Amino acid sequence: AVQQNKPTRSKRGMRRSHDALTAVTSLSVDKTSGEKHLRHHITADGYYRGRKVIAK
Amino acid sequence: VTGSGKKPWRQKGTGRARSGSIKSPIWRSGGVTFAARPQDHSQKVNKKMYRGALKSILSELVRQDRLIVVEKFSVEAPKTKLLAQKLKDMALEDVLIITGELDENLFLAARNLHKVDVRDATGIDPVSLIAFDKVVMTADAVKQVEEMLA
Amino acid sequence: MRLNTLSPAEGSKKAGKRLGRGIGSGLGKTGGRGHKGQKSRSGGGVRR
Amino acid sequence: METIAKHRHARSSAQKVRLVADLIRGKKVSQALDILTYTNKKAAVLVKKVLESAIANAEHNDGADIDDLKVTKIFVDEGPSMKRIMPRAKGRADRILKRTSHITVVVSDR
Amino acid sequence: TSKWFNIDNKIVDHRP
Amino acid sequence: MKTFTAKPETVKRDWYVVDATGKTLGRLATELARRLRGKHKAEYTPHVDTGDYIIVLNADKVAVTGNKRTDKVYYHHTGHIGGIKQATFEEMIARRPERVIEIAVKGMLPKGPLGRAMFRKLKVYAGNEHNHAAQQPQVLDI
Amino acid sequence: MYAVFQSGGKQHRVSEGQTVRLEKLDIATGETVEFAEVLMIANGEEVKIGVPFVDGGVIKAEVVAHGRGEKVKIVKFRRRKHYRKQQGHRQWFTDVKITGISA
Amino acid sequence: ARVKRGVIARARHKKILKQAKGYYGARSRVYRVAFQAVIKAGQYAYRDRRQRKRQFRQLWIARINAAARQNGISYSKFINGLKKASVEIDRKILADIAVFDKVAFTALVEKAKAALA
RNA sequence: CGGCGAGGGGAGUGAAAAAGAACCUGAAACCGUGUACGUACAAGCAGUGGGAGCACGCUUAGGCGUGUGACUGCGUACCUU
RNA sequence: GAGCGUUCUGUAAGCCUGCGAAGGUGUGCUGUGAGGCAUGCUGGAGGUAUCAGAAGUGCGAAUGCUGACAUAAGUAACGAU
Ligand SMILES: N[C@@H](Cc1c[nH]c2ccccc12)C(=O)O
Ligand SMILES: [Mg+2]
Ligand SMILES: [Mg+2]
Ligand SMILES: [Mg+2]
Ligand SMILES: [Mg+2]
Ligand SMILES: [Mg+2]
Ligand SMILES: [Mg+2]
Ligand SMILES: [Mg+2]
Ligand SMILES: [Mg+2]
Ligand SMILES: [Mg+2]
Ligand SMILES: [Mg+2]
Ligand SMILES: [Mg+2]
Ligand SMILES: [Mg+2]
Ligand SMILES: [Mg+2]
Ligand SMILES: [Mg+2]
Ligand SMILES: [Mg+2]
Ligand SMILES: [Mg+2]
Ligand SMILES: [Mg+2]
Ligand SMILES: [Mg+2]
Ligand SMILES: [Mg+2]
Ligand SMILES: [Mg+2]
Ligand SMILES: [Mg+2]
Ligand SMILES: [Mg+2]
Ligand SMILES: [Mg+2]
Ligand SMILES: [Mg+2]
Ligand SMILES: [Mg+2]
Ligand SMILES: [Mg+2]
Ligand SMILES: [Mg+2]
Ligand SMILES: [Mg+2]
Ligand SMILES: [Mg+2]
Repeated sequence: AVQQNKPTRSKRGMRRSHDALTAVTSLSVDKTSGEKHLRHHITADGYYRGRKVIAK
Repeated sequence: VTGSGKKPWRQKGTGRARSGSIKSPIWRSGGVTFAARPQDHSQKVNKKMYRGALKSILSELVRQDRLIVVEKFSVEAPKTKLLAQKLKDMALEDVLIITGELDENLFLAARNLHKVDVRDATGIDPVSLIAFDKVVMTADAVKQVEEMLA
Repeated sequence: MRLNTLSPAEGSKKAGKRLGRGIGSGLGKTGGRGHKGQKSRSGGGVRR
Repeated sequence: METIAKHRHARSSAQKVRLVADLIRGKKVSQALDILTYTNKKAAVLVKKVLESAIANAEHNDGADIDDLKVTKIFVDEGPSMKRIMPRAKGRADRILKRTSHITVVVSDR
Repeated sequence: TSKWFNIDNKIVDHRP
Repeated sequence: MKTFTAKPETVKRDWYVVDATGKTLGRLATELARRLRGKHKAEYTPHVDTGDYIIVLNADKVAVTGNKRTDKVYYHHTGHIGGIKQATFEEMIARRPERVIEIAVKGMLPKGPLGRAMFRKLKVYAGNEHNHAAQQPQVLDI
Repeated sequence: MYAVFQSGGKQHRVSEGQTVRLEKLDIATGETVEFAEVLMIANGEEVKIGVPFVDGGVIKAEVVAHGRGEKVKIVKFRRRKHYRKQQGHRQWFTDVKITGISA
Repeated sequence: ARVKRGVIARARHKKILKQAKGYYGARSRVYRVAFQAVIKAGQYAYRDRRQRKRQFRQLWIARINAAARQNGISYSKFINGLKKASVEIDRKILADIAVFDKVAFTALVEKAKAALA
């Protein structure tokens, strides 16, 4: 079925009220390399909890 | 309008407002509804009304003193400079000069001054007589005008 | 007596009807033809 | 001193890019770069490129320091839309608006 | 053109 | 000059205490509704609450004339199908009498946010005690 | 003090030194106007109520301004009956300055 | 002579929309809905000039009634007393006094009671 | 800056880039960003009559003007037929 | 019955105008109305008094025509399990 009346910009905003993203609360610093990373994720260089887990 | 007489879409079932020709005056690039044609804009004036209008115009010109009567009005040679000097001598700028006989030298002299016109006796008209600021009558022109107006 | 000091006589130049140009003119919408019928149809009417 | 970087006719829709822009509006530039690094959106990639360009503008052209910069303004406007055809069932054609957007980032210290 | 449920006869002639 | 109107941050509201023992329900309720609306003040303004706070003691001892103690039926609907409920006056007194007084005054008050504010001003007690001795109510004879 | 009088079919309660807007009086721009029909004069618990006019009490005003009031639009509209009409209106007024109340 | 209608059309539509400034949504944006609102606003304004006169008389009656009942007489008997004592102070001024000068209204109530008695 | 991009910011020409090639002017619908006010116990052609408070300008320090509009009386769109 | 406005012709090789025209967007004044007048900002070269004259002369509706842009909606779907 299909609408009888055109919804407004007000109701469009009210429906999109819950569409907002949530940023990550805080990043992490590694105790060896010192690089910010997602928690429980290995860093960009390949460190995790102070151990080089992957080469390069 | 250039186009065909085909119905643009079938009468019923399309869901669109019905149309019967692409050349409809409603449509974009359609024809004009009441398109104008070459027509004759001229009006008839009775001869006695035309003569009464000229008599009233001449009487009003004499009443407001815009009509100067001179005995003779001519130039020696067709020189616009000479005519302009003679009119500045007479202290006239915007002038219709009627002359009893069509003079080639005067006509060629006044052809280039756009505020000065030179007319023969038989060719005066209400728009020119009303529009031009001063009108200069020669005596022969006065006689011819009074004769043709009776 | 100039070209912009001449005016016609009083009552000699009454302006024509302009049919269908809004409510206030008194000739809007139907334009003096009533409602429906052969006499309000375009080109309608009977012969003499 | 406000410094402006724009990316025009960005091949993305204004609504999604508005989600990301409203995510970073008002933060410091370092926090904003962390947020745009770890947001999983194509609009986040586009907005991060514009923001890094704005920071480099504020360095090179006006001498502003990174540690003082904040994202004063950010807004996404609707750009022109390319119109395409998607053929449907039973001979019907439907039109597809491949939307674009203009992403503007204004960074400053005050 | 036209919808098949408008061309159909059992549902168009629903209230004769 | 423009007609004076009461201002909601300037008006003074008093506190009264009214014994409902032996009064007639309707006439007591009309006088309460008038004093909650504030029709008794020269500074009355229709869009401004200007009434007085009224405490009603012994709400379980009101009187109704005729057979109204047994025949006056209160109806309501629970919003579910078949959910029409009724309760007579004596059942309403036996269960909760403050609601008898409160429906009478609520039906006599205007409808809307302002009438809701005036009904907020009305305080009804079933016994002959109140907690509002700190506000120092004056005895009102109705 | 204040005094209740009538002018232009309406009644006004005025004090000394006030500016009062009345209906258009046929008095020139800067003259004085003498109101004799005073309904009531109050003088701080000294009240005089006329039956119908207070005897010997008059109000003296100085005409300050003449003018036209703020415009209003009159709209008349009969729907589906093809009837619509509009009009404008500005009401003339006279500002006086009440400068004397004498009992 | 062909006439193009852009300038006049824009002027008329903008006149209506400037009148319809302040309304909700399409009533202040869209010309059609705005025109339907401005006409209704004019009709309501006319009808409410009349209703303003009625409403203000109603308010004055209520205030005179409250003050007279405070002074120990009903509104109807108070007005009967004034019309019998031939006092021509109208209801606007009487409500004004009833709010601002209670002593003068006490004097008026005493006059009306003396006229009835 | 960017992918030896797209796009942009400086510099420069020009009277003007509030004429940069998607280029004279640049309306409305439509979509945003900032500021002021209102709005999370409140029912309906969404206005109108009354109306407090708040914010900003004030030039008789007097109230006025502008924006909002809590509360409130009345109030079921336009065309056609 | 009486009028407002718009385009064009005459008055007009006149009058206003790069010390800023038309157009666009605000503000203030004014008329009983259609409307007029003044001015800030954008604009960047035309406009036109007054009295007459001619009409492709005034739009909200026609399941009206053409372009642009919303809505359902960041929803269904993304074409062989
Ligand atoms: N509905 C079926 C059959 C169908 C096709 N065309 C029709 C026209 C009228 C009625 C039914 C049909 C289909 O789409 O294939
Ligand atoms: Mg319907
Ligand atoms: Mg054509
Ligand atoms: Mg002939
Ligand atoms: Mg008629
Ligand atoms: Mg019929
Ligand atoms: Mg019809
Ligand atoms: Mg007929
Ligand atoms: Mg035909
Ligand atoms: Mg096919
Ligand atoms: Mg009611
Ligand atoms: Mg043209
Ligand atoms: Mg707007
Ligand atoms: Mg480049
Ligand atoms: Mg140019
Ligand atoms: Mg442009
Ligand atoms: Mg715009
Ligand atoms: Mg409740
Ligand atoms: Mg609330
Ligand atoms: Mg609701
Ligand atoms: Mg109602
Ligand atoms: Mg032009
Ligand atoms: Mg011209
Ligand atoms: Mg036309
Ligand atoms: Mg239109
Ligand atoms: Mg219509
Ligand atoms: Mg859905
Ligand atoms: Mg779903
Ligand atoms: Mg899916
Ligand atoms: Mg596939």
